[PDB]
Amino acid sequence: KTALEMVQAAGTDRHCVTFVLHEEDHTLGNSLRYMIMKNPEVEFCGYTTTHPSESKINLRIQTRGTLPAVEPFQRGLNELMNVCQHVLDKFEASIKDYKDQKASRNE
Amino acid sequence: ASRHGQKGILSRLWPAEDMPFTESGMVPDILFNPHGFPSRMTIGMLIESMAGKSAALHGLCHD
Amino acid sequence: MIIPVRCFTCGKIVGNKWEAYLGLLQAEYTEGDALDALGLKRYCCRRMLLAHVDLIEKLLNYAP
Amino acid sequence: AGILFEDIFDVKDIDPEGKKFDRVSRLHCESESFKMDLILDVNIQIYPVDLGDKFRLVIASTLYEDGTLDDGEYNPTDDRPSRADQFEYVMYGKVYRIEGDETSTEAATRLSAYVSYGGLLMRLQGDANNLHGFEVDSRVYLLMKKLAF
Amino acid sequence: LGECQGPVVDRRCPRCGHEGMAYHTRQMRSADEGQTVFYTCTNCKFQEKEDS
Ligand SMILES: [Zn+2]
Ligand SMILES: [Zn+2]
Repeated sequence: KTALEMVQAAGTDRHCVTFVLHEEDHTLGNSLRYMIMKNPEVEFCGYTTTHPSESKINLRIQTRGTLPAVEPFQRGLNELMNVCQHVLDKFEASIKDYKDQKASRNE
Repeated sequence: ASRHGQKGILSRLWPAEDMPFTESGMVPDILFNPHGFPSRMTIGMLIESMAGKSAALHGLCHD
Repeated sequence: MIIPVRCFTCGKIVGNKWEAYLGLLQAEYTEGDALDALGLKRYCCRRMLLAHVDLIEKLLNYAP
Repeated sequence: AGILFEDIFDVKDIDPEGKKFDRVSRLHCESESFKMDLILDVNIQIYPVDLGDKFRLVIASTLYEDGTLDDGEYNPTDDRPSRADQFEYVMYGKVYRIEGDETSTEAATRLSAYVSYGGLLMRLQGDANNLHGFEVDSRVYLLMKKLAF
Repeated sequence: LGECQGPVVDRRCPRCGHEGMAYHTRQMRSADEGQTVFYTCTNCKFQEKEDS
């Protein structure tokens, strides 16, 4: 019933793990790939969809300098939430400053 | 098929958000391979494409 | 047969623009101005209403 | 210093064979302090070179100027102040052929050096006394910087 | 009573390496696909075919 699997490199290596994100596509995995690549503790972050008939993405996160790849994945999720909350705030504050000039101009 | 004798078989129904949208806002409707042309030499599908695009943009029907 | 409710390419409701397009062509507009003045700006939306053979006024003649 | 080569060149002709790849210009040159020619491909969007432009050239084995260490792995997150990047245009690729006009002798006085910088090639022909450290499949750097006089 | 085998095209021959071969087209598949081009060299008279 869960919707994230983690597939290690050799059962012991925790730097490379390929996250299998169930019920996603290039909507999330292209913007996660954008955030995790902004982390200088990542040698390699890329994604692929497994097969278009399927509904999951593979996400290879490959960390240099002794970190597990759960930390760039969590940081790239929170660091995308903190993009979208701010985009939501500056969008709900420019719709409001447009309705407050459509109305309060000549009416 | 088309009207220039160029059969296709329907291979994959591609979801709409994945289609290459244009600069006008439009997605396409059928994607056609550029490797169906050079052995078949249907120039008439090129002129029909320009012609039908320019007829749908003007309200004309082209001869 | 009858006008589609949505344009095929992008999902714009063009299915309400068939009577108010016959009404513009009966009132002497050109088809290059009866489609812009209905708000069909993309050439996939114009295509649905310019090249439409409304083949149900010919098919209801065979009625009980 | 791991400097395998260092000289001052002067562009005399740009793409004489006429092949004209996009974003890449071929730069035939001659030298000043040695007696050598040079046939280099650049990237012309980023670092533009026109004919008549002198520029210093350095081929080194390591970029760390504090000792020859030859790491190999590219780390963007680490920057050391002992890089040899006081130059402007820096490439990286390996030497794939060296050839010369030997006649039953070793290392004749006109030796070449063919370096392939990921696809952009190079021919540094000259005396064998100036091309010692070029072994085949040695991964060397290119370092150039435009002079103005 | 009593063609220079066609027009030339600059294609290198497989055997002798001459720069120009003479060609002849012919539509040997069905109408669904293709043409077929028969090349024929000038010097060594070698004949190969392609399916487009
Ligand atoms: Zn449309
Ligand atoms: Zn021949």
